[PDB]
Amino acid sequence: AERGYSFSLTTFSPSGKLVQIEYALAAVAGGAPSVGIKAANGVVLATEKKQKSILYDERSVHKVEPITKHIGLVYSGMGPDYRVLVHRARKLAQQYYLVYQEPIPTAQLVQRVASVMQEYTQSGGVRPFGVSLLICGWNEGRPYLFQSDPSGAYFAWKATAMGKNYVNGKTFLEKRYNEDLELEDAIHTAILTLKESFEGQMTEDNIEVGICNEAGFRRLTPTEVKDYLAAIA
Amino acid sequence: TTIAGVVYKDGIVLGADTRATEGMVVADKNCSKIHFISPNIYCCGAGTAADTDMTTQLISSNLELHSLSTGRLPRVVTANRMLKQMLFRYQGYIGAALVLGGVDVTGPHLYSIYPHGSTDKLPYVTMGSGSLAAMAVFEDKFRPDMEEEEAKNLVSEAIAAGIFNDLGSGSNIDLCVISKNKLDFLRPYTVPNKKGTRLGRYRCEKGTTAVLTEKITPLE
Amino acid sequence: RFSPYVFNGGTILAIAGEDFAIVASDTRLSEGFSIHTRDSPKCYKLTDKTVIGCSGFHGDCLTLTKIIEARLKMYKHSNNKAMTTGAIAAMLSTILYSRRFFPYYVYNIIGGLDEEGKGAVYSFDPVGSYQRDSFKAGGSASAMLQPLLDNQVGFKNMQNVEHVPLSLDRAMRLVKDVFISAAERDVYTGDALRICIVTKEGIREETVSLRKD
Amino acid sequence: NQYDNDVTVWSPQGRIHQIEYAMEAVKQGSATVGLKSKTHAVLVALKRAQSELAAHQKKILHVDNHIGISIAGLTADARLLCNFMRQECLDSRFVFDRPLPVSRLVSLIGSKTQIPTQRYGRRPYGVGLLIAGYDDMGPHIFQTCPSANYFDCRAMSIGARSQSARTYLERHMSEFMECNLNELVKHGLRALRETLPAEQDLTTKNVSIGIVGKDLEFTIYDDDDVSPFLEGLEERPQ
Amino acid sequence: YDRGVNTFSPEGRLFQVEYAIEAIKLGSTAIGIQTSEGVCLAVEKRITSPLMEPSSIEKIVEIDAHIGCAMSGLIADAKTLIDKARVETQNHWFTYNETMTVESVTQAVSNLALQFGEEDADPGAMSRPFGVALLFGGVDEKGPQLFHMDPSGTFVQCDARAIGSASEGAQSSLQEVYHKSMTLKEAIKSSLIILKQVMEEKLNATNIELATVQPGQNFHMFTKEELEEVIKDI
Amino acid sequence: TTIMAVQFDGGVVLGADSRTTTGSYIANRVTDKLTPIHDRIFCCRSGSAADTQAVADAVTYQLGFHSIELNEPPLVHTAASLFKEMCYRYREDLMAGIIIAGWDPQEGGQVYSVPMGGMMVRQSFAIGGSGSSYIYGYVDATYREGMTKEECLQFTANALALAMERDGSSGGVIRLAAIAESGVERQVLLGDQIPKFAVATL
Amino acid sequence: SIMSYNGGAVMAMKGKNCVAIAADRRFGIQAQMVTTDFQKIFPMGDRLYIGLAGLATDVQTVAQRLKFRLNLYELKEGRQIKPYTLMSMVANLLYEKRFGPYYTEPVIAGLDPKTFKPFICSLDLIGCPMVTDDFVVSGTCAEQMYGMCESLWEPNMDPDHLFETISQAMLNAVDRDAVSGMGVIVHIIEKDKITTRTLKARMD
Amino acid sequence: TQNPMVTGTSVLGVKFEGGVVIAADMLGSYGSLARFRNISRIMRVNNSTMLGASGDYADFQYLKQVLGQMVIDEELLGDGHSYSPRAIHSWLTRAMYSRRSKMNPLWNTMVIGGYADGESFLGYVDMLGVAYEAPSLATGYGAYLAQPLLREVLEKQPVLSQTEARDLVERCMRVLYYRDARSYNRFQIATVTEKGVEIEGPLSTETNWDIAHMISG
Amino acid sequence: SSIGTGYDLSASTFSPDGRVFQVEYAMKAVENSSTAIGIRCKDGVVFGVEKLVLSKLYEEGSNKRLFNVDRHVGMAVAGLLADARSLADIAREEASNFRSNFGYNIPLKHLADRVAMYVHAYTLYSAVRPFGCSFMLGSYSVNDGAQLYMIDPSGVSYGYWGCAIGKARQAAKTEIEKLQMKEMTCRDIVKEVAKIIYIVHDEVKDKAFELELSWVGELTNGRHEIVPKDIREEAEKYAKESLKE
Repeated sequence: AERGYSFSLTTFSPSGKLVQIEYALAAVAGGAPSVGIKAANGVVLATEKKQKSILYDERSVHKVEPITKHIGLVYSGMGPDYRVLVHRARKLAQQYYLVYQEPIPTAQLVQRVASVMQEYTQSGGVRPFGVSLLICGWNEGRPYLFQSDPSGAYFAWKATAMGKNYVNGKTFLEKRYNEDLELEDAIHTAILTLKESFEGQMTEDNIEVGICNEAGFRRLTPTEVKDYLAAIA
Repeated sequence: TTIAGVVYKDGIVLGADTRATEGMVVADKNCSKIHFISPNIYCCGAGTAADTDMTTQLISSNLELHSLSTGRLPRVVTANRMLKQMLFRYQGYIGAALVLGGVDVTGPHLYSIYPHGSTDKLPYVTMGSGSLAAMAVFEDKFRPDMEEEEAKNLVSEAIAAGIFNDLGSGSNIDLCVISKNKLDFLRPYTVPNKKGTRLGRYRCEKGTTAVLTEKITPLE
Repeated sequence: RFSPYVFNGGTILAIAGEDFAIVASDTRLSEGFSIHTRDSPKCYKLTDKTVIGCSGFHGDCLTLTKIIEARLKMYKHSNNKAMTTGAIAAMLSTILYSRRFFPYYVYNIIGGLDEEGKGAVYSFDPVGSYQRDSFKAGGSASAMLQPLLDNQVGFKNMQNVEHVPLSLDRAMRLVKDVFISAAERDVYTGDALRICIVTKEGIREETVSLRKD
Repeated sequence: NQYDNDVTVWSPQGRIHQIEYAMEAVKQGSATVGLKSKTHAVLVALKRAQSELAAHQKKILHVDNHIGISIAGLTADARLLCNFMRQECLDSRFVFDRPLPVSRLVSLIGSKTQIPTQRYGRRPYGVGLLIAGYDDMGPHIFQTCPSANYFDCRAMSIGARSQSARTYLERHMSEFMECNLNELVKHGLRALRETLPAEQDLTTKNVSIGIVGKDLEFTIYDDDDVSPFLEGLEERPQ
Repeated sequence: YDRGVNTFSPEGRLFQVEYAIEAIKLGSTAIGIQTSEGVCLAVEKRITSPLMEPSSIEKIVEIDAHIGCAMSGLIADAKTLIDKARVETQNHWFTYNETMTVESVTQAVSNLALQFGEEDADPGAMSRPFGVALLFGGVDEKGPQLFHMDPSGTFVQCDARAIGSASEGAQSSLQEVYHKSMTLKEAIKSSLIILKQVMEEKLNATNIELATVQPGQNFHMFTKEELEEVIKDI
Repeated sequence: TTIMAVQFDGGVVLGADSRTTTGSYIANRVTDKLTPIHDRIFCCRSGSAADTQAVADAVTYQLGFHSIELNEPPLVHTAASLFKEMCYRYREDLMAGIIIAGWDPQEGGQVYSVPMGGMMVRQSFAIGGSGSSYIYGYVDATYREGMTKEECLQFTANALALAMERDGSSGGVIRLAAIAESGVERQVLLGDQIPKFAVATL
Repeated sequence: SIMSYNGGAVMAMKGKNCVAIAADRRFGIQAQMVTTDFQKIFPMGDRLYIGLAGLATDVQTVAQRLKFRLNLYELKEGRQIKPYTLMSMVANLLYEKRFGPYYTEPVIAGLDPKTFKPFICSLDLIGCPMVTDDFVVSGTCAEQMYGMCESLWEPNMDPDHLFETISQAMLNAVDRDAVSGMGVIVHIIEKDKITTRTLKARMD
Repeated sequence: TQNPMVTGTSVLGVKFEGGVVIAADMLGSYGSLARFRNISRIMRVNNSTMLGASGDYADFQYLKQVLGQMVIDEELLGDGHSYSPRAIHSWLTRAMYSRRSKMNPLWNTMVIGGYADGESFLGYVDMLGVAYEAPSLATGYGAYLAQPLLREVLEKQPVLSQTEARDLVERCMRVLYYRDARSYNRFQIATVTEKGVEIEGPLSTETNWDIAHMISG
Repeated sequence: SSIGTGYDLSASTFSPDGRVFQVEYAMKAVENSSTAIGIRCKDGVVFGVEKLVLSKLYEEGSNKRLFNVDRHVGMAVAGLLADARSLADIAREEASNFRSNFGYNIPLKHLADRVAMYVHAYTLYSAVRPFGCSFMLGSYSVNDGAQLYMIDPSGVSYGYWGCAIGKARQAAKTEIEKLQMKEMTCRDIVKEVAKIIYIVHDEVKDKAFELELSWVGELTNGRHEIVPKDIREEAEKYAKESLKE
């Protein structure tokens, strides 16, 4: 038999800190790095999908997941938590669609998912998610790129990085990237900022990329990623 | 309402009329009765309109979730199961009569689904007030393994039979063709029905309506 | 459809004297036009000072009887004493009213002694309305028994007749007479008659034969 | 000291300290004894008074016409269990119209009392019971512990200084099965007596007796209704 | 170090119950005397200021016309039990049309004994024992009765009993002066005497309360004048 | 509807018509009323189509989980008991007449009837549905202990043909299925394959 | 019938780059008129109105709960609501009471707040949506309104002609219905302005 | 059960010296259709009691299941205690009344027979919870046809032998086969003695049809 | 093999070396219990229990550690007794429900799996404590054979030819492995059971004791029964005499 712990596992320290949230953030800043770039006509998400053996079938689990037909996700931190959040986000999107018969705006999805994340920092018997999310979307002509952290807070980015070495990736982005970039150039600089960390030979199966233009979100084929990883195309 | 479905060599042809009646008065001359379920699965709806709408939308949503999780294209059996179990749970109080058709990895599949939750898997089905006429057309001119245009012709013929012989049906004909590698959402197929041209001009000229009160509100 | 009630017949009588209480009933259990049994009395000894008669739907009679027993035991456990007759009457009232919207089809008459040793009769309706009486008949032949008892015990409509209190002997022969007349006119009343006498000595039971048709 | 405060916590040596501490609550109560013949079952209990101006604690409770109990420990838990037993007996008479078999009532007590010795924030019943009964298998004396364990006894005693009574009873077991009622109650009273210093002894003020048998419903005797039993005992001198 | 409210001491007792017993030892002392002529209950009010209206201090209340109750310890906790007792008597009257025996009422209130706990309970259940001792004084078929109850739930009949801070002394004093044939006057007199002995303030008409229950008379709380007539005979 | 099941030595034989009507209209003239519950356990349905389909699915689910959890071929009596439980518990809300039949290594070929009430009884042969009424006599005068498999096949075929001829709620095609340790042998009798009987003339 | 208990009529009509919505003004209980200024058309944002006919209570209630959800929408999102979206919202709201429905048959008329493309629709009492390119009607005089609208409506009409058309349709349809009328009100809305008029009508 | 489906008709019972006999045909009728002509409507409930049921057969199977489980549960203990016939009768009464009071009755009329402690037991339980004891019992049309015969005998010779009782039962079943259109010429007889419960297999009733040739005169 | 730094206060807590110490402590409570053995042969299963008597005041057959779970299923326990009884009630209910739902007597392996899942359910949460008992289930059928299973506080369930639990587990097992039970009959087995019990008993530390014996096999038509006083005393005599060598 079982019931549930009804008290908060996340509490204020005398300094005024929510320690478990910051430890969760520590868990995020220890995971494989991910980059997101908003580029006028589209959005790019990319991440290090580096396995630990040749035995791993990289064609089975993905880090770049679709939420709907126009919204995509990547993460930094713990996998299983991310998976939970993905299911939940998809469900939320579909509820929205059932009520409004209109594809969910990216910002609204971000807000709802963020609310779910906030619940796990105050509700009883649970720890916060050890995951930061990057959410890309196409709605109302414009492109959109958000990030949501374990506290349940979210921010809109033109470009950003999370995970290991996210600070240097962030600076690299601040210098070697700006607006008026086509999605192609954005993919280029995205693989470029991921390469600022990817210890080893960065192959077409070592990273995963997803795009979001006004034709829908999709994961890039390994072939397309190879062509991009030819330092060209 | 007259809806029909047939199984041909390369897939499935769905057909529907476009009249929506409230009582014995036509409300809609161009009602869409062919609903999206999944990219490979479509559903014609007769019975209580709101119920077919919500049922079909709900199942579409759940199936999108399902395929999103599985990463594969939905199966028709899945749609059939979801629909029939939901409908059985409500004991006929949800007035959804459906023609469900699609193409799978296992091929083309056509089910008819009744509001109580019973289903039938058949090469050709009809539902609605005009279903007996359409069924007559099928039972007279159906052969297995037809070609696309032949099947389209047969279905449009059945829907027409319904249109001209049932007071519940009328207006245009919608077809939806689903094959192993094509989706022809023809809407509408062919309108065998037209309002006669206006003989008169009953146009009222400005000032002919007396006004007691006016109030103009500027916007932005 | 389905009816949860059936009339099982039965007549019931109770008389209160200065130092005694009589609770009598026939022994016929019937349904429709048939006899279920000829040996089914409607009297139930509750305490050593209290007897209850239950007539009507037999299922409810049984159920109600067992409920009363259980609750007597409970009052004893809870208060280290037995229930007085009045207490049983009141408790019965509440038990009957708890089913106000799905009643026990039972006419109850309690007969016994109060705490002064005097005879006490309580009559009930199926939902627990109850009063105290000198004498009361309930059941199928109630309308046959009541007016005679109003005459021979209440001296109603009798001019220049002494108002002598009812003796046990006379009461007994009265009960026997009214049940004998009722067995003649009521098709539900017959087979046998059980009488329960309640005095300080305890509870006597007498059985008289009635006609079997 | 970290395996002390919760019933859901095993000790590293295979024990549960809350259960044992609960068992200790039985010993804090005044002693009681129970024995059976082949026809009768008798509880004898040493009542107990706070001050002289206070009456002596009830020790024997009536459950059903054929079943009575003697309590030792927390009185609230005792009344709780008593109500449970009464209700079960009533249920049995209601449904089957036959008295509830003693061993089954006891089994039910075991089941009920085991439950809170496994759930967090719950505590064991802090009371020991001696149960006297009579059914189709004759007289019965049962013993129930806070550990939710139970025993079918030929005779028993529980409470403070009850080891003495236990010894005496253990001596005269072979006599009991053929004793008459007076002799049985006598033996019970002697067993209860050995649980006292030489200064104090039995009285019509601090003794309760409970009897049930083949010709007798469960009955409780105290005050002056105990006198016929006591006035027939050997003034055991130091 | 925090443990459950239902934890046993190695001695075999509940910590909370024992601590509640301790909590009683701070309460105003109260005296009850049982007598074939009636039962008397007396208690000190313990006024802590001349600004406090003493008539708003009731440590003796009527449970019913034939049962009174004197309380010691945490009065706030006592109010609940008093109300529950009254409701109980009224329900018994409603159901059976006869008054409750004092022992039955006492038992009823005692049923709320160890009805506290954390897990496996209603969201409106008690978290801790009642920190209060009670003295029920009544008249029924068994005559004048007096019962005592403590947070353990154990209730017992008593001929003369004292509860409160000066419990031991007052009880000894009671023992020295009680016999099962006193008059009600001797009982009241004795009570007021011992009370004056144990009270820290000077005994007067607006400093204690006194109530009697006699076989011929319903529960009566003594007025100021009625108190004066008794205190006169010190 | 006319359903039928006959038990023989090595197993059972199932038969059903194929007509499903809504009023006097035939919504399906080619219905499959023999429904696999397990590898060697079938059910014949009759009554509300929705009800029987739902119940059959539920039983198939339960029995599947059960058989996996026991790691044994499930008993026919077990499937029958599951049907019995559902059909009895919801007797006021279901309109179903079921015949559970199949083979089982422990008790061999068996046929159970679960009629509208929710009772369960094993029978040598069982008939059900609207049409059954018309073939009680025939089936009583034609049955014989110790029929072969093919004999039972011809038997059910004939009975069903007669019922379909007389009952308006029955007709279409005949569906047969033999079940034994060997496996499941399904066949379909249509048109002229369906047994005919000399019709009265002058 | 329940819908005929209070009566009333609501109509919407498409124009060029404009749209119109009209309603009678009568609030009555069966045969008896109580008031002649009953509001049946409610603003759900700039250039987006909803018309509710049927049981007066549910008219008011549906309007109010709709404003509730709509305000929440316009707060969570930083935008006025699109017409299709409002239609789906109302549909959802009505279907929530599928087995105990509000007795109203709403009519929506508005311009796309981003573009200017006119939109009209009507719904069941249980929220089955229906969009047309010409007109929609709801009320106790539905057949009448259909009769008028089928004969008067032209495709690409300018504001003045849309006005005259919807006004004549409403007036002549309502004047053949006993429980509709006591005045007519018309909102004709275009990109730049909104014109609100009350028509000269019979009061019987 | 609101609408009974497959049903069984009359059940007979009579006490005799040191035992009880119960009779019931093996027919389950679907309305007027003699649908299931080989079902038992008599259950052995432990060694000292037995039960016969009229009414809905499905509900009888349910009661048979529940009772069976109760008996097994009890015999698991082996505490030298067993349900007396009167106890089973009491329980059944409580059950039927409970279902009746939930407006969801068990459509049965039952006869419980037993032998324990040197005494014969015969109890009747209704679907409404009407219960009683009698030296003879007959459900349904037996209450109109068999019971007058049984009572006629038992009020001229209260104590019957097993043979007299069996003969009486056969005659009554014969009368029922003559006058009850929902009976069957194939029945069971169950007997309780101190030796236990015996259920004798399919018995037929001999019939006479000479009155077929008394048309004209 | 002994870490107690808060890592052993709850069943919802792993030790840093990947252990759940509460379950181990419950197991230890089983180890401190009197020994009970069960052995399966070719025509059934036999149970034997060393029931330590704590007082001569207790009646013969008090605190039985042999249970009737179903009419075809017997149960032998070792450890905290009340827990054992509760688990017996659970087993009984599981068997009953199985019969009600499926119509036939529950297969032993299935009953085992079910009760064992129930036991395992108590090793996951802080809200409840693991069962301080291990138990054996015995059964016989012609369609399944003779079967004997054992379940420990962790929820583990295995099938055995011979098994033992309590104080003298390993010693008892060593005594058991000398038997060729796959060829012997329950009759021959009873004596050997009683024998092994009398061997394994420690008369020095533990005082007097009482021997419990249980049949379940072809000799009993599948019904789990108590060993008759006759066969019991025979086996006891055989044991006492075999003890002098």
